[PDB]
Amino acid sequence: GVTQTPKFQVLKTGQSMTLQCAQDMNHEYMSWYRQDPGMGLRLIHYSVGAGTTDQGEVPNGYNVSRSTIEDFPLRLLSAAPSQTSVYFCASSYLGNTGELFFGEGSRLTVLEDLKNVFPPEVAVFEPSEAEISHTQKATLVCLATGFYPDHVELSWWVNGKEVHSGVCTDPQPLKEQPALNDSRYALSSRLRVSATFWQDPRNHFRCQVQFYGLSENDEWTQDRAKPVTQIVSAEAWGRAD
Amino acid sequence: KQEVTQIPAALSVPEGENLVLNCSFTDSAIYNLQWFRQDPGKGLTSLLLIQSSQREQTSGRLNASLDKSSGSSTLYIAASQPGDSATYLCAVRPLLDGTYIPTFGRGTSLIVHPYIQNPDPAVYQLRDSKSSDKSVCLFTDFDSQTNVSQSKDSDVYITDKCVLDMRSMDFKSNSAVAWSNKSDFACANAFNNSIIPDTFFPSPE
Repeated sequence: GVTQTPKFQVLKTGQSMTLQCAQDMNHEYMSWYRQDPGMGLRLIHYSVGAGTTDQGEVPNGYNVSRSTIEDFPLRLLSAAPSQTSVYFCASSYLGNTGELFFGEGSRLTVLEDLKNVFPPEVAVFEPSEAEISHTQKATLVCLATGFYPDHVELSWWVNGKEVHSGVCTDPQPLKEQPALNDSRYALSSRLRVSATFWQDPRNHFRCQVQFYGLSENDEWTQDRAKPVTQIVSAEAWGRAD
Repeated sequence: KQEVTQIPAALSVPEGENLVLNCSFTDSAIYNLQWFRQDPGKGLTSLLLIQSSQREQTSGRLNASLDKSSGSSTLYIAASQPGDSATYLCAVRPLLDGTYIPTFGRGTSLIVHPYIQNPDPAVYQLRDSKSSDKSVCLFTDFDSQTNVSQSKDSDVYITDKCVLDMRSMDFKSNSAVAWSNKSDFACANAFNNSIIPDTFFPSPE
């Protein structure tokens, strides 16, 4: 398979960074793409084998190398705000017939000032008494707000076990400031259960959001806590009738 | 030089219906065509790969055809379901050799809506577990033909609609969330758009 690292990253304009990409399938061909809204997948660089690399559609600002067949790193010397994107690594055997394999992607956001990095405020809203009485069901809502960048992962935990049954989270978060490309986000998720499961006082519900932010090695000179990679959660217990 | 276009750019369809996605390319001289699936926050998953000289390629409900002469392929998704919702991208590779750079289309954003056997539209107001006077509104149980529009109010937000399936009772429903960072504001009013006249709006008390 193809493994890219890191999956999420926040850079400060000017800093350097190296995105890794490896595969154990013995593919001679490897390549890097960047995906941008309303502009699709654009090839940055590619390699047909070890000791050889070539420029793609938009090679400017990036460097690559292919000393071993297994790896193909992408390098950014002076990170620029324009480089904010989602990067993908793809590989295949240079014996066409073999499909193209993509990694999970690396979400990189470059900022002029790291003070625009905000963690989310998470809160769980308990089921309305109108719903329970009308449908015999209860829907818990989890709301994460004011975060930037959009590097989050939201999940529900009931009595210690992650649940997927009766759950839907927004496929994508909404901008609290539609006109800004630097806008903070909001994300919501629903967890629906039978009214009887919610009415049981010993049932524990927990919503958590994993936020990918700054590192412990970054500067931060402000009164509010540094927005490092963290988890923010909220919880609620069943409520008797 | 090669240029690939996919139509439609966005497709919305009710489950159970078969779907047809098109991918046309200017140069018929391609080694192979490949379809991918991408879910928000995730990468691209390979669906099918068609060799130049093969014509058809199946994978369960996914059937892909390719007419090299005309320069276009079609992805057929039989009996669609909400699980098929995602962006679909087709990519083609040069048969030439000495050049292996593929070309991606912009993709088709697909959405398969769930079948709501018994629609029961309603907006409920929820309270925060911490009890901070906060609340949010929940528009749920509406039929899949109902569309939610973003509010025309500064401190009011409305999320897109998603489907949740309660496996235990084989029950799936649609929902949409709304809230406002306003001091004492009825969020039920955020849905002043195009909803059903029989939608239930119980008082929060």
